[PDB]
Amino acid sequence: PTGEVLSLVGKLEGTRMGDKAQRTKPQM
Amino acid sequence: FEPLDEDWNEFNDINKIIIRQPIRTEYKIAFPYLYNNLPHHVHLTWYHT
Amino acid sequence: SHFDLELRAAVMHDILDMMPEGIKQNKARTILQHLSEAWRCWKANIPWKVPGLPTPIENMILRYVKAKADWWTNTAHYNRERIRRGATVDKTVCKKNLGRLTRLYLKAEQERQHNYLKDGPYITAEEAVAVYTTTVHWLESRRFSPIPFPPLSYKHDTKLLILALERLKEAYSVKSRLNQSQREELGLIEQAYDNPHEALSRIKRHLLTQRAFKEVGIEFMDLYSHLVPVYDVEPLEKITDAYLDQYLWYEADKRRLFPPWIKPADTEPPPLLVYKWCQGINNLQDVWETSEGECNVMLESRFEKMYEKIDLTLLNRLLRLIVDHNIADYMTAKNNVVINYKDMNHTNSYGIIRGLQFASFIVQYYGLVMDLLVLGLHRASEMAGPPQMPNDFLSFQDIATEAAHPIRLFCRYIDRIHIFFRFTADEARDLIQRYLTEHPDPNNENIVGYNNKKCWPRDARMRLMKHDVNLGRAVFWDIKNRLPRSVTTVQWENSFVSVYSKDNPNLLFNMCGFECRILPKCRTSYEEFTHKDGVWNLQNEVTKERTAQCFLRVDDESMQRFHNRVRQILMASGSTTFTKIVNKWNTALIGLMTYFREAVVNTQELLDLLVKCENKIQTRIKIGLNSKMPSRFPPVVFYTPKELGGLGMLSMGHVLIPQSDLRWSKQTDVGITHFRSQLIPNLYRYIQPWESEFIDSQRVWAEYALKRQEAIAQNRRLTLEDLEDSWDRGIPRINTLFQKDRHTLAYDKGWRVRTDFKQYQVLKQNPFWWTHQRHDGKLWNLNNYRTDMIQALGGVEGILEHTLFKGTYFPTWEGLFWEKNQIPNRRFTLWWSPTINRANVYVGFQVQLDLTGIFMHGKIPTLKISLIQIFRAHLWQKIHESIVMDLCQVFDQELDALEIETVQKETIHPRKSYKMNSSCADILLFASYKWNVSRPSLLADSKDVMDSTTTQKYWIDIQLRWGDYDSHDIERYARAKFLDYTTDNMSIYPSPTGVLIAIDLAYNLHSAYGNWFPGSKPLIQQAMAKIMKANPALYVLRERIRKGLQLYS
Amino acid sequence: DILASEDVEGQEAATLPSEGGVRITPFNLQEEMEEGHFDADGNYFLNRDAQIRDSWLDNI
Repeated sequence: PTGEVLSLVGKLEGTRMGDKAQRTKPQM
Repeated sequence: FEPLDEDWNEFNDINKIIIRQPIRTEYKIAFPYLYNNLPHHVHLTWYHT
Repeated sequence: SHFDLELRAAVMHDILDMMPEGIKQNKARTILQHLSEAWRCWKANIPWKVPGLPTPIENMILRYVKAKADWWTNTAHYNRERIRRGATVDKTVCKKNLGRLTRLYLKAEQERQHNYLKDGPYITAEEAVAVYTTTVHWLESRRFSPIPFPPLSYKHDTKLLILALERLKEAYSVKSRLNQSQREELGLIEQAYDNPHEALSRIKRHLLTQRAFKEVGIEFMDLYSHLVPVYDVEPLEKITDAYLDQYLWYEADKRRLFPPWIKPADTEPPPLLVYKWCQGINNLQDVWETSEGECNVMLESRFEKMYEKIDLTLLNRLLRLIVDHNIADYMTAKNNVVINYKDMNHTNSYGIIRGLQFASFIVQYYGLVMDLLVLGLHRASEMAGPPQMPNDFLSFQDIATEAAHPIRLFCRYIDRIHIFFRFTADEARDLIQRYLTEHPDPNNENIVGYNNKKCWPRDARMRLMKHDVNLGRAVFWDIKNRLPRSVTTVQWENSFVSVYSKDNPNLLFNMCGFECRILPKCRTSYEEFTHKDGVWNLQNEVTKERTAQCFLRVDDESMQRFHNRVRQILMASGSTTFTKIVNKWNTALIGLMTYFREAVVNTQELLDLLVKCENKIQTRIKIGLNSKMPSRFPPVVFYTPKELGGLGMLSMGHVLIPQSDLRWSKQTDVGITHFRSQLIPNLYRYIQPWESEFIDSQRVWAEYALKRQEAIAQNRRLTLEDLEDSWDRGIPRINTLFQKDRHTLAYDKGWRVRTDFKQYQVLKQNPFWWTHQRHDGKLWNLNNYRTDMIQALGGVEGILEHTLFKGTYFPTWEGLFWEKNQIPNRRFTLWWSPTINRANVYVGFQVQLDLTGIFMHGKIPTLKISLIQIFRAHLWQKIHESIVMDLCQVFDQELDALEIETVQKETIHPRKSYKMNSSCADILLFASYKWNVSRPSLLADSKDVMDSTTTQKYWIDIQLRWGDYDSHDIERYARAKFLDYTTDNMSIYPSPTGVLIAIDLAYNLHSAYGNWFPGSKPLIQQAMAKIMKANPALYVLRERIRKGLQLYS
Repeated sequence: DILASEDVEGQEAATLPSEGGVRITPFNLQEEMEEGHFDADGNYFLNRDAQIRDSWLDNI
């Protein structure tokens, strides 16, 4: 864990793309 | 050692090739002109005593 | 550059050594003046000629100019070859190389225009009559009414002039400091705002009268791969050109000039174009059935030199059919003007000026003339349909006219064409025979030279069987025959033909930056259905069952342009702030991800490239802080949002927050309490994919249509109550209905191609070229990213431990504010000093500052320049003496309650306040008779059992600390220093019973460890609370820290 | 642009080199201005003329 950002190759199994993406409410 | 990308053709069609025994590296090294494309710097090995 | 200087010295020696002494004394100061003038006149493309010069020395000058010209040209090409491949170089090298290649391209353009003026027109009369009568037959087949001149009051001229002035002022809203020529333009635009009818009269007078124009300036945008011109136009003409642009697009949209195959449209982001093209490939009549030898052909190509090969007279003759003739004369007259670059003037007579306002019309109409040459009049009439009932994009009248001809899908992006053919067996055999009749191939050579897509695997791309290659060559030959080579030219080396047959199970194309591979369900294995991103599932319109899959990738040119953008960001100078680099990275990463939404996940090379560029960006800041490479470095330095003092860097990678960096601490009246609160959230999860965003767009717009149809019949106006579900949704966002500018933006037709052609007018680059926020709404949400970023780092209290916050003595964070977008480097370094200057960041090497107890790990000059300014003029010793004197005044009063007979202030050595090898006592108490002492315990420890070891002398020592993020626990520090200094042969203490009080300045903590006589511990607790609340020297330290950090409340 | 020795507001003396085996920083910016220089914004640039590179001298 010496910094060193890692690649996302193979490190996505249960993570989709649309998940945890929320919309805003209309303001007033 | 460190080293000193081919499209499909009519020639290398795998529907024409009968796969019976897997060709290894020592087959290509023992007979370097029968099983190799581009044999640039190979040497002919001693056959038998 | 020294070799060229030695060559010039050798040339001058060969000149001067031939002449005798009476001429050596003259030509040393005669030749050297015009010797530079000849090279300057060559560089400015001026023909060099001077009277009174002999001919052999003139030939020597010409040989000198020719040799230096060859050296200079090869040097410029080698410098472009160095920076194209990605080799690092100084910025001034690229800045000079851009000017060198600018002058070379200007010398090429001035040569080719004179070659056009010399050789005559390259077009024949018969081809011109052919395309003219073809355009006449097409426009008479559609009953097109020509665009009239706006007579006196069109009653829309005001809104169009407002739109034109808004598009003109859209560029200058970035910076607030401009040049004088730009202030003149803004003054002219404001005078156009002030009096609209006089401006309209000036526009119409320039349309009906003016045919001569001021010179147009040229510059080049410095891309690392491909130079692109930017044109500069006089503003008085630019206002008229913008109004003409607006009026032409608004009239041509109402008169239905452009067929629906011409792209980009105002409805569509280009990935929607790709999705609808895939749906149109899927929904044909039996498109994947190859049981009887049918074939599918996918041609994609580009019209080579479409912008340079437009003859202006032919353009005027083709343009007089659709508008008024004075309008066509004005559009032709602007193209014939002199282009200037700083010394070089040349007139333009062949090819259009692409950087004009109205030029976005000229490319889209002239390319329409290409569609009558390629597609044919009958098939274009079958695709577009009748004028009284036009067809939709990729739609036909019936199924019979759909399948009546092989040319059955067509699309044209601005100069790239995409055609899709369906052949039978006999038609393919006839086309191959017609190809092989004129072009025989006895040696089967048409395999070598076949453009193929290497990004896919070997069994995934096109399999080069001989029949399919011959069919592809025949298709490209049949398309190339239909275009006269004087008008336009297509080339095989820039094209691509994919064939789907019995021997080819999948189809390939490249469109809008997407690499698409279509693969049918019946040509592969079973149902299995493992869900992957970047895999579009294709279904039929009628039966609604699955038929094929679409695989998406990013092409190589997009990744190379992104890597060139990263290399442009890493060209920042040493005086550039860190926040500017992080903002450029954030802009580039959003401009990559929000366009290539669903396809970044499928390609692996781009996922490696993003992580590699992100580590280079972080290394750029790591080297900027300290010269020596750190062994570790915290990500919370980078990924902290800008509100909390961080950089706000976006994340595409796998970074894990290490344990024991999510701990925090807080000291209150009951003591010191510790608290403990993982992966950094990524960007791609916070963005909707295109397919779901398309299906939802169709749903919300169908529900809007039904609600509008219900609201009309009930005499009801739709409000925010009925649409507060369909918010943030639709391709054009539903939110755009709640614009103030509905009647203003409803008159803006053809905005997407204008936004794409802004690149030839504005010197800066344009991310988000494919969209406009007023017309589409907003297409991403990133408040959830910042919320999850603050939540993932351990909360605000977990972040603020790294940030030197508790040295400032603010009770909360919420009432605080920063002094004002960008933070300097000194303030950033002094803010994040507790987490940079640590033992586990710069390993091994540590030193101590002279007058403080600050340990510097490594050496940091940018933090030393702040720690000198904060701790100047012996503030460490003054704080120590102030704490000692205040505690002495505490122990002076309340004398009889503790049975104290004498308090004594020890003679403190002036180096005692910062030496840390040993210590000495500071305040000595004498017992009146005897004192019972307890075991050595903490300041907050209440379980005290006192021994019988009665002593008389008591000692109090005061220690200071300047800690870091991992070593700031003051209790264990005071205990370790007590057990060290009471058990060593170097420290001196007159009494075996005492106490040590430790105060950490970097977090303002205090504790005590040692022996306790009765009544001493609550007195010392209340006294140290009173000192830490009310010491004036600590207040001087705190106000100096708040002055240095520029943090106020 | 470059910072002079008057724009430091509070340099002091250089009394002792070390104590207890710990090297003492001399509290002044003299050696940093000898090795490199400052800009107006407080960043530091280092001179890079060390040709022989003397692999024992770098880490003593």
